[PDB]
Amino acid sequence: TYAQTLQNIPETNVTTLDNGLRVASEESSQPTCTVGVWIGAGSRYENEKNNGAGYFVEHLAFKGTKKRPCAAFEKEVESMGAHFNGYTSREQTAFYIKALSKDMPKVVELLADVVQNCALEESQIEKERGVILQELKEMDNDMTNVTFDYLHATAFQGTALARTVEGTTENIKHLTRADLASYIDTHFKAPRMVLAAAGGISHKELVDAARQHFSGVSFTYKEDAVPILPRCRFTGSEIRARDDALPVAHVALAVEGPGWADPDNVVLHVANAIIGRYDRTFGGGKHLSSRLAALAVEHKLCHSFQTFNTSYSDTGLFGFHFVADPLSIDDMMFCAQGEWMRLCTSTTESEVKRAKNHLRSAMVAQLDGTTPVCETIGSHLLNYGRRISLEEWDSRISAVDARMVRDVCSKYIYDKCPALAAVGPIEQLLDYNRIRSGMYWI
Amino acid sequence: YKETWNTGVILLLTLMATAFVGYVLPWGQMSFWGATVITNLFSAIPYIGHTLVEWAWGGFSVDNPTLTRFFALHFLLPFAIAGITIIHLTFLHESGSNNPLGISSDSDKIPFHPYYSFKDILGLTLMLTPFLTLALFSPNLLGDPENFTPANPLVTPPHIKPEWYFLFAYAILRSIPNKLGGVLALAASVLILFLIPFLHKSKQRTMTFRPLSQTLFWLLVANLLILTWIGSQPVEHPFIIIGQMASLSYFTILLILFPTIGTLENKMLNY
Amino acid sequence: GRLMDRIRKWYYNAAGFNKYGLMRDDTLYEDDDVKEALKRLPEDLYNERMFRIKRALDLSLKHRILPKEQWVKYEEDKPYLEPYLKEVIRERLEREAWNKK
Amino acid sequence: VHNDVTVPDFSAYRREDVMDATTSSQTSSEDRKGFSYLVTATACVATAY
Amino acid sequence: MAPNIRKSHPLLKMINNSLIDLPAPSNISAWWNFGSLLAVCLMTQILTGLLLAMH
Amino acid sequence: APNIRKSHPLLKMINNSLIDLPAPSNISAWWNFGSLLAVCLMTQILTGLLLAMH
Amino acid sequence: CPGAEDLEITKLPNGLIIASLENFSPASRIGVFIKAGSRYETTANLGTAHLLRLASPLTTKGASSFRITRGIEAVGGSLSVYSTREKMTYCVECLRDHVDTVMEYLLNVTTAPEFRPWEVTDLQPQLKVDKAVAFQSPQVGVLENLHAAAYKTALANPLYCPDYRIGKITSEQLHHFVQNNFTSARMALVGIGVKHSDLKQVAEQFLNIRSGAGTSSAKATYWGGEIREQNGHSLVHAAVVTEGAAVGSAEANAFSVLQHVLGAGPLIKRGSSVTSKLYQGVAKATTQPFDASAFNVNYSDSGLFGFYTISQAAHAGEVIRAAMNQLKAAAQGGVTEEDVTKAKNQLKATYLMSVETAQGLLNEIGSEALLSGTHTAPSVVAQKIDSVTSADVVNAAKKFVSGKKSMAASGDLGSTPFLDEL
Amino acid sequence: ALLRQAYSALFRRTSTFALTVVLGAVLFERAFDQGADAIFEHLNEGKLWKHIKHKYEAS
Ligand code: HEM
Ligand code: HEM
Ligand code: HEM
Ligand code: HEM
Ligand SMILES: CO/N=C(/C(=O)OC)c1ccccc1COc1cc(C)c(I)cc1C
Ligand SMILES: [Zn+2]
Repeated sequence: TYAQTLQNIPETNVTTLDNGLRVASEESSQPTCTVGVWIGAGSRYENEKNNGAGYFVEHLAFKGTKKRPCAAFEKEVESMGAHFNGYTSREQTAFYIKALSKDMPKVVELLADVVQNCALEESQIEKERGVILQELKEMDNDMTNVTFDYLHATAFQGTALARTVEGTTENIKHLTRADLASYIDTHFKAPRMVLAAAGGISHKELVDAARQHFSGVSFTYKEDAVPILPRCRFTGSEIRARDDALPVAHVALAVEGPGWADPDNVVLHVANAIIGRYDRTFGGGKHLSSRLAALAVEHKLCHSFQTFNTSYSDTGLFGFHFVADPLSIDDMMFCAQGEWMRLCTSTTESEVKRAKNHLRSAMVAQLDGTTPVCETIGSHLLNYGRRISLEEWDSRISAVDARMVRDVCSKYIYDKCPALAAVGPIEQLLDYNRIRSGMYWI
Repeated sequence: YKETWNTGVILLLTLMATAFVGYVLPWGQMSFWGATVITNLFSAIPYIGHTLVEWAWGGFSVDNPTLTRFFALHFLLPFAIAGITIIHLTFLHESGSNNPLGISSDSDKIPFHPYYSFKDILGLTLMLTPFLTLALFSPNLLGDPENFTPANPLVTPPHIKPEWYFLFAYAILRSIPNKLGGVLALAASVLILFLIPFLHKSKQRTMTFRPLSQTLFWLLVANLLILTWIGSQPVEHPFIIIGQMASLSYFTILLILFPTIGTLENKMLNY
Repeated sequence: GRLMDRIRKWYYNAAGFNKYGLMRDDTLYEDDDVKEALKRLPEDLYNERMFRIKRALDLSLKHRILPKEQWVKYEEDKPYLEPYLKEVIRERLEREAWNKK
Repeated sequence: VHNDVTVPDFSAYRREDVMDATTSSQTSSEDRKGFSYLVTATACVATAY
Repeated sequence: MAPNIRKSHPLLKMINNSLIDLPAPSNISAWWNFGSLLAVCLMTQILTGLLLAMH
Repeated sequence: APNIRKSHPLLKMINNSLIDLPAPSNISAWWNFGSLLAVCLMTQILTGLLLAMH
Repeated sequence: CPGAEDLEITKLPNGLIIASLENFSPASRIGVFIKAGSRYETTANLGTAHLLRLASPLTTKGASSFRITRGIEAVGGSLSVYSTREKMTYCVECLRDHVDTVMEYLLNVTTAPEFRPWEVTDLQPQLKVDKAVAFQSPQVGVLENLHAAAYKTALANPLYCPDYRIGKITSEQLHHFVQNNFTSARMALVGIGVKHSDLKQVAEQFLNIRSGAGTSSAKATYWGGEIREQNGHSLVHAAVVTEGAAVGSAEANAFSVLQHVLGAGPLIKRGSSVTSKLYQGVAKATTQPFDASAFNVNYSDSGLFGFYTISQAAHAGEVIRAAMNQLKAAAQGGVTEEDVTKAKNQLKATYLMSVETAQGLLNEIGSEALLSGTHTAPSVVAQKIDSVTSADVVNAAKKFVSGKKSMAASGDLGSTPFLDEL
Repeated sequence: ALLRQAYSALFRRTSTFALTVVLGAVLFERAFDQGADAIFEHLNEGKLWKHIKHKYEAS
């Protein structure tokens, strides 16, 4: 029974290493497991000349280490059935491995090696250069993203956040064994990292292995100092990339967010739960509960749309993104901005109750497996400081009510200048002004 | 056809007002007095009316200031009618003509021309005839004579009564003894139309297949004839009582019978 | 107590849409509901309903009716739409009350 | 590619406040609007009269 | 745009699609003539109306 | 229609002629005379009556 | 305070199965597994299964297309269908308290659908699209033709309704299909997050129309064909396989392992599979990028096995061949006793990691509880896995080189080799 | 911080906004006229009958 199953979930253990780094884990009766290093690094922490290092690095983090080059490293990992994966976004890089709880320790070693003693054989770089260079030309055709990026690039413009996590085309072309080093150098440091694990592992056993390979001690106090980032200025504006030869069109609209810390992020989510999401394959179709959805069917408004609450350390982007035919863009937008409004004005207790029960399931969902748990933990700590339990989250959610939503949405949505990203055959979206006004009264 | 209807009603209202002013122009006894009797009703409204009137007259009684402004008004309104008429026909062309049977015509529609353009012109002649016939052989058959006597504010005509087309209303106005009430009754006597739509209960549209409603309908029509007649008569028994009744039944039908007999009708079809 | 039936049958002949060869449900005014039901009608039943009307109109335009032998009869009138209808009204009535919740 | 595109410099046109790419526009927001919205509001009373 | 000249003319397209190609039931009776009559009626009053007003 | 100014046979004329109307982005002041001319009429007619009434 | 419960699994007279398992997760996940699919479809009713897959949200004798969606959404619930040529599963996820509530619909959806003629037609066009997004991945383009050019029946049928039959399926076809295949004996009411007792009470007092084994699936015959879709693409997907083993079969694990030994799926983001011989061998022959793996299918009464490539139009040829040889070299003692040992774990792992996701774990519990009515414990599938000899493998690799092969490709094949040229 | 405070209690909702214009205009009129009339009269000191009235007024 719910109310109870939430407590039985084993508390997550956290103990920091006297050298800055931290360790956390959730032990379960599972044979398999997952562990990884969640570095608080990103494209935000980059700059004009280096833009793209954290990615170029992410690329060379597996082509060997000094201790054991490409062949052996790869061989060593495949041969034990482990899965070494990882990513790297604007404010969070992460390298993690999936394997039998048996390899628990031996694993850490690997992780540890990669971050610290990464090979960086200059012969492999000139090879990884042409690679990224392709990943761009290929990622350069995923409008859903091309959009979000452009969205960021204007939402923040003239700030670190307005940068692609893949970096410029130039940077990729000229980055050097040098700078690549520098990034890892300056960025991959103990305090700014979290060793996370969940599966059939005892905090003890784990914590130790870390104490064994994560031994690098800090002398001064500066090596203990977590660099605070210069905030990014939000700018109500728009960027329109027109190409009428594009089959469909993408549109992203957003407002400045509150940042990881702020509690309202929860509310904001409950909200997004109400406007939900949709793609032409949802089966509920005209009967769906999200008013925006339904209409999108009753009028063929779009192809897909989604509400998102991206949260960064000190900021965030709140909004929605839809894809649609060149001739329904308008109606669609209209309806969307509309719904948004209703949020601040006539949201009901039924809409919330539903949104809450949806959110609950959505949160629980993010923790389906080991990989998804360490991700959360790697994140929770790094971002929130502590680690929030489903029992906590849940309560924080049960506390929200209609009245509460209308107030928070009103706070971050009502009469605010927003950021707009239009890409494709967008001759119908037109005029910020109009789009602006759609930010009040409804 | 809600819109097409409401625009209609307005059109009527405008037409009514329009004549009303046009009548004053010849400034004959009836011209004058009809003005005074009617305009004087407005003074029954509380507070905000005793003024509305002296404003409307441009003075303290129907006089030149009025005549002149009425003429201007009579020049104007027709155009405003033409205008709305355009909107009327538009809301119509949004659905097309309703047909005597009350069932989808899509299964068989014909081009206005020459079918209805031809029908229309015949219809025209079949009317224009008596119109000319009366207007060429019996000019004043309709018009009261007191209007051949130059208006004189000092002397009042024996009987003050409008043109037939305002009679029915006149009769209802005069049925209620209380300027204010009678005014309301007059207003509502015509305003009521707007309600009609919201007072349809039959599962069918036209009365073609609804015998009951039909007679209630003809009872209503005749009910107007009576009101008309009652309006061309003075305020003495029996008239008065007959008067109040007729009006009483007029509203009763459009308000209670019609919608009720409609429902009841539906159940006999077993719907 | 055949009072009712006697009446219903009366009124039925009273309204006399049979004279046109119509079915009770043909004469139904096409409000949103009816509009829906009709769309659900199986090809045949719908195509039949159609002709009947197109026939009826042609009569009315002609100012004629069907010969007494062809009129429809109270008990032979097939309420082909009622069922489809009721359900629509049921389906809607559901939705409606659920959006209040 | 799209990674090669950046929103130009609007230095010349930005408002005195939202000019420093390190300052939360969200503080000066209410001001910036409250002004124009006053101009407007005023213009209405001007018309009204 | 179009072949004939009463569907591609922003004016004849209004003297046509409202009085000539206009879709009309095939069974409307005499009680539908009052429409045009009412119109024609207006067309006339206004005319005689002016003619009088001129004197 | 979703909104109510494109599916209303009237607002569809108060809109598609004065609000959603596609206008060049570079027309100058010599294009204002259009509306002025209109407004002008709206007024003369009004003052015109007001006088005619006396 | 909870803990470690045990998996109960009952069977009633009608032959229905109930695989339980309370794992005290804050979220339950019930599901109806069934023996249905494009396998029991006749040329006269093709795709009728596909449609049935989307027909899930349609009205039932119990719930309305409306209450089904709104009712389920109302509790942050969810429901969906998952099927292969031979297996169909209707499952619904939700918070624990909202189980029985999410059940009403599940039960109804799979046992009492009304398949209203209109609702059906006002759905047909969806296949036109559902099948459009799908075929956005050529990966599914060759896979359809593969099975086609591999068989002559049942398993030879497409998983996505052919175009011609779009909109020509009937309401009756749906029904008959269901009345015929969705019958107790072929059905299993699995489900996590709940006490076996409940998931039981439901199943019995509630489930009807069953009692039987319904129609029999036409035994799957092998063809050995070769289909080619020339379509001018930079890439050329191509898969060549041979009759592999079948589910439950002994000769299964062999391939499953011969698969890993050959290399199927990566574990190093953006890397190479030094462990994977196929990949490796392929790299030594081709110049430009690509991807090749071990294709292994295990069906009720048959299976498929071979490789699957992807490669620049001009390198298609060399990339396919290279794949072949690297299959022969394995078919002839070119398999180290060590290779086996490693692949024996890469498999144990993969298996083990699949059962973390309730979507993967529920599945597992079900599959068996349907094609056996037994849940072969974890250490049993372990004793049964490594119990494979270097021989079982090499021989598994031969069965391939000698048996009749059937290819299937889709790209600018101007350089892609014909099945007979290997 | 008037502009802030204004944008909050006044120019925010389109309701209180309007409500302000109304009341606001009221004040504007009531006091725009005074100033205007005063100004006007001043520019015509002793020419208006408002001034030279005292010379014939007394019952
Ligand atoms: C200002 C004068 C008016 C003019 C010149 C006018 C003209 C027309 C015309 C041309 C038609 C189409 C043909 C027809 O008569 O059926 C029409 C239809 C209609 N008018 Fe009027 N009309 C007028 C007044 C009114 C009034 C006062 C009403 C009633 C409140 C009204 C109600 C209707 C309705 C309901 C239709 C629909 C006809 C149908 O059932 O097909 N109209 N009108
Ligand atoms: C809406 C259409 C019209 C109606 C219903 C109408 C009606 C009348 C009426 C009721 C009279 C009294 C007639 C009498 O003495 O018996 C009249 C007179 C007159 N009307 Fe109109 N009228 C209409 C249009 C016009 C128009 C458009 C004008 C000119 C703009 C006009 C100018 C006059 C004049 C000059 C008189 C006064 C002299 C006279 O009585 O002959 N009328 N009108
Ligand atoms: C009866 C008074 C008139 C009114 C109220 C009127 C109104 C307008 C309006 C509202 C416009 C659109 C905006 C603009 O001004 O560009 C327009 C456009 C135009 N009008 Fe007039 N107009 C009038 C008379 C005329 C006259 C006498 C001419 C010259 C023979 C004329 C020629 C045009 C032209 C050529 C345009 C196109 C404007 C463009 O180039 O975009 N108009 N008018
Ligand atoms: C097309 C718009 C109009 C124009 C261009 C116009 C122009 C004028 C002109 C040229 C005069 C002479 C003014 C003077 O004495 O210096 C005048 C007078 C007058 N107009 Fe109009 N007018 C217009 C509309 C109207 C209308 C619509 C009416 C009422 C239907 C009207 C009624 C009068 C009256 C009563 C006078 C005579 C008394 C006077 O001069 O003040 N006018 N108008
Ligand atoms: C100026 O008086 N005009 C009259 C007339 O009949 O004009 C055609 C007239 C003459 C004598 C008595 C009453 C009137 C006006 O009466 C009206 C006028 C209107 C509008 C309506 I509704 C209802 C009534 C009863
Ligand atoms: Zn007389």
